[PDB]
Amino acid sequence: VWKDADTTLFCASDAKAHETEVHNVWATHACVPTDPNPQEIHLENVTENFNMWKNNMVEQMQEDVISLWDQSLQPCVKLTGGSVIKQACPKISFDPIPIHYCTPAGYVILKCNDKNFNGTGPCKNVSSVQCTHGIKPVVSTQLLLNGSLAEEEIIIRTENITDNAKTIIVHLNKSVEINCTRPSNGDIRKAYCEINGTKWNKVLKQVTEKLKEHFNNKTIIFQPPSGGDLEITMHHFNCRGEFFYCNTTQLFNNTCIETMKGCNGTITLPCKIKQIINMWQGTGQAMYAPPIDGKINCVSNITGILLTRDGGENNSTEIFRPGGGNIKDNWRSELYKYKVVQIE
Amino acid sequence: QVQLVQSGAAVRKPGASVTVSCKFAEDDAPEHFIHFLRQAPGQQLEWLAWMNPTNGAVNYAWYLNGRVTATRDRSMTTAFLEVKSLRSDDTAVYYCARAQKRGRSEWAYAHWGQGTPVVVSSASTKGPSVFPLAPSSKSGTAALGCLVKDYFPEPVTVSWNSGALTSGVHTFPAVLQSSGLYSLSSVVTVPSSSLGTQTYICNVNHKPSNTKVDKKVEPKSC
Amino acid sequence: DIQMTQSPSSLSASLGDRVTITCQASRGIGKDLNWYQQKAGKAPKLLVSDASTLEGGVPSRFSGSGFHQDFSLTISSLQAEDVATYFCQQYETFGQGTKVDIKRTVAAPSVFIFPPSDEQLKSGTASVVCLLNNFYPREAKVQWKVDNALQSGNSQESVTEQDSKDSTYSLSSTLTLSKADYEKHKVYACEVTHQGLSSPVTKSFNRGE
Ligand SMILES: *[C@@H]1O[C@H](CO)[C@@H](O)[C@H](O)[C@H]1NC(C)=O
Ligand SMILES: *[C@@H]1O[C@H](CO)[C@@H](O)[C@H](O)[C@H]1NC(C)=O
Ligand SMILES: *[C@@H]1O[C@H](CO)[C@@H](O)[C@H](O)[C@H]1NC(C)=O
Ligand SMILES: *[C@@H]1O[C@H](CO)[C@@H](O)[C@H](O)[C@H]1NC(C)=O
Ligand SMILES: *[C@@H]1O[C@H](CO)[C@@H](O)[C@H](O)[C@H]1NC(C)=O
Ligand SMILES: *[C@@H]1O[C@H](CO)[C@@H](O)[C@H](O)[C@H]1NC(C)=O
Ligand SMILES: *[C@@H]1O[C@H](CO)[C@@H](O)[C@H](O)[C@H]1NC(C)=O
Ligand SMILES: *[C@@H]1O[C@H](CO)[C@@H](O)[C@H](O)[C@H]1NC(C)=O
Ligand SMILES: *[C@@H]1O[C@H](CO)[C@@H](O)[C@H](O)[C@H]1NC(C)=O
Ligand SMILES: [Cl-]
Ligand SMILES: [Cl-]
Ligand SMILES: [Cl-]
Ligand code: NA
Ligand code: NA
Ligand code: NA
Ligand code: NA
Repeated sequence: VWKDADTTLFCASDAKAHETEVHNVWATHACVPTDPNPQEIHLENVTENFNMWKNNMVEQMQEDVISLWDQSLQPCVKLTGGSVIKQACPKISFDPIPIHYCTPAGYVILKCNDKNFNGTGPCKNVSSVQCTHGIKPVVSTQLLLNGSLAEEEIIIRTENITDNAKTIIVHLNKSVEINCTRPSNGDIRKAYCEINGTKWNKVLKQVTEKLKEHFNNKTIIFQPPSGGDLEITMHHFNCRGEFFYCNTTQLFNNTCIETMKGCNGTITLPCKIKQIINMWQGTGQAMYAPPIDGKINCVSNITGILLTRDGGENNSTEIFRPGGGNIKDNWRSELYKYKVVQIE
Repeated sequence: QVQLVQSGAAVRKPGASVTVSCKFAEDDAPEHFIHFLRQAPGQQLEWLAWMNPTNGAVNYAWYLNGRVTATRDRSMTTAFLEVKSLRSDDTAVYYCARAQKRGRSEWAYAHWGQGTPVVVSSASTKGPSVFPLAPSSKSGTAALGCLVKDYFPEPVTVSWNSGALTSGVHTFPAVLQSSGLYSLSSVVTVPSSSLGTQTYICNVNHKPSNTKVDKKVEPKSC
Repeated sequence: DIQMTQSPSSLSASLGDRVTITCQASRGIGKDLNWYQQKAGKAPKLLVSDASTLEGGVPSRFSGSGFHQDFSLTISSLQAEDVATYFCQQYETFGQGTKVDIKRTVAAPSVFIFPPSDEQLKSGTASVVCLLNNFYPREAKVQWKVDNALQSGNSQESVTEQDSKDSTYSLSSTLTLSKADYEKHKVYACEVTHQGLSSPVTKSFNRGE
């Protein structure tokens, strides 16, 4: 027997203590080595309630990533409400590694194993583990990258699907590659992301089919973001230490969801590498040096989408726009099937 | 439960635009969104939009057709609601609202701005004509007043005897005339015996047109 | 796609009496319903969040409850300060609202008629005003007769809020005519129908006397 509880978790990883890459450096002093022989125990005839939207594991991962970024990223200038801080800004080595979250003595992590678990409610196939799977702390907007996939069908997660102020997380059951490139020696800031259009459109069509299930059978329409900082109106992410902003207008394209010529084939998103950014920690503006020379390339798996639904009474259609900005939702997309309980 | 501070009343021609501002914090850590609503004369509250001050994310009621834009200043202390291509039925009191910080629902509006009247009309600024409503020569208590006619925009303030006479005074809500101009009446009941001895003056003040009137209201002589 | 059906749209009660307004959701909404109070001329005030939770700094007499599809807001003993409009909120959807005011002994209106000023006649227009003073309940009917001919379409009226002390309403009705049309008739009268009036009262005047 056990009871729901919060406690201080610790992280474990396979970080290399000799690496200079910044995630490895953080995890080397902040986490312990991974457990060589992890044990999972399935609990028979146990039914338990999970709630991904109120799960303190998320706040704890958030604290860790914030502190990882605070000590790893080296902007030439930070501007915070009035104070200007100038410093050296050498280029860094940057590539996320998986982090595991682990309970101390007296506590265990319960894990939901129902294939189509949506994040809240009863789980019938429960097991207990000492540590989560390895989660890459990938910071991105609009598209969730390098995450885990849903086991069976595409899943829609929300605290309240009818609350337009609540983010919606779409969990894909098949990854779509996005291949981003700032080519070697035009403008050095200009880059592009390539996506298999044939594959992306099929997946988006399946997402609409699933979204329809939650709103009667209304027409489902995608539109570009209505406004906001570039970090959220564009697909934003860091590759090799550079800050990429990619225009996703072509990705959320409704005609391609019949056979109009040119839906299939490669989709090329225009991107920019920005030196001046708003910090996702939320501490103001930062400025970095121009990009490193040569080919800058990031091939990632799209494993989820963040959506916001338009408000206002509408009986005909529902409109969804790519969203994000609250980086905690990124962690929720991976921690949704875990909860900490205290052993009695 | 502090009040938020909105900008002042605005008047606009159809087709123009207006920007309402809403100060919601001092310039001295999860943040609830700033919401904007409006309420038309004798109508139910209508939700327009929310705006996340951390990154400027927004959500607009679909039927506003992109005529509405919400932003915030760099310090994230003030939100702005811009409404373009105004029509007369945009005429309303506009509010900003916000959930209390410790609450976990975006929609329980604990904090409200004082409201910003927005009037959309093709009418031009005009001060009122002020006519007497004479005490009838038909004698306990008699009634008299001032008709404040044909002004735009609202509001007008009305005193009696330079604000000295407050008891028995009823100043009625203005009414919009088909001409596009407003009118209101202010009345006072007083002892009839007083009519012969007491001077009654209604002081009307129409700031927008910089118009002031002290109308003496007397019994009409035959 | 949800619909909030509030009721009643209006109600009266005596000081200290009990009042209950209810909301009906077309679908199950759990406890995601807030209640608001709005006084004339002022911004709304949150009273109850998440259906049951009484907001801080709100009198104990205010109470909300319900779940799923049925909700209500209740005021233990109605006070004078509680005269306002009340409505429920489900995200961006609002109930139709419920006006509540103090109930009192029926009071007949004190009726007056005012002819147009000589000043305004020069302006080309003639306004005739009919005052109904200090009555209850608010429901009254004002009828303009020009030479014993019922008028409709050329009249507007305005009503005060319920006076805090006597709990009565006052109403003002204005008949607007051109100067030329006004000088084409003799008798100008307003007929008032109210519950406190055994028989409809008519005040009037003859133009030029
Ligand atoms: C329960 O979940 C596990 C995955 O952890 C799976 O291997 C097993 O077959 C499932 N079956 C049940 C209902 O126990
Ligand atoms: C997830 O499942 C629970 C229980 O079946 C349900 O109450 C909740 O609304 C679901 N969430 C969504 C939006 O699918
Ligand atoms: C993913 O989910 C959809 C249903 O939402 C299903 O039709 C599709 O076959 C699934 N894909 C795979 C490869 O399992
Ligand atoms: C990514 O795109 C670049 C430029 O087109 C290409 O050279 C490279 O082969 C691509 N990588 C993969 C794995 O497709
Ligand atoms: C694009 O994706 C589809 C799968 O949906 C695949 O059949 C096709 O070969 C892909 N194009 C490539 C790999 O160039
Ligand atoms: C993305 O590209 C489209 C097409 O050019 C453009 O209209 C839109 O403004 C761009 N989005 C942003 C945020 O710049
Ligand atoms: C969406 O697809 C259609 C059909 O190929 C195309 O005509 C249109 O330009 C696309 N829209 C965008 C902005 O990518
Ligand atoms: C995703 O993972 C791949 C494979 O390790 C990596 O090369 C890529 O840079 C990652 N993308 C991001 C945005 O971290
Ligand atoms: C929001 O979610 C709760 C459970 O957390 C649920 O009971 C309620 O029905 C939802 N509210 C709605 C649909 O308005
Ligand atoms: Cl830049
Ligand atoms: Cl929040
Ligand atoms: Cl929020
Ligand atoms: Na770099
Ligand atoms: Na876009
Ligand atoms: Na920001
Ligand atoms: Na919208």
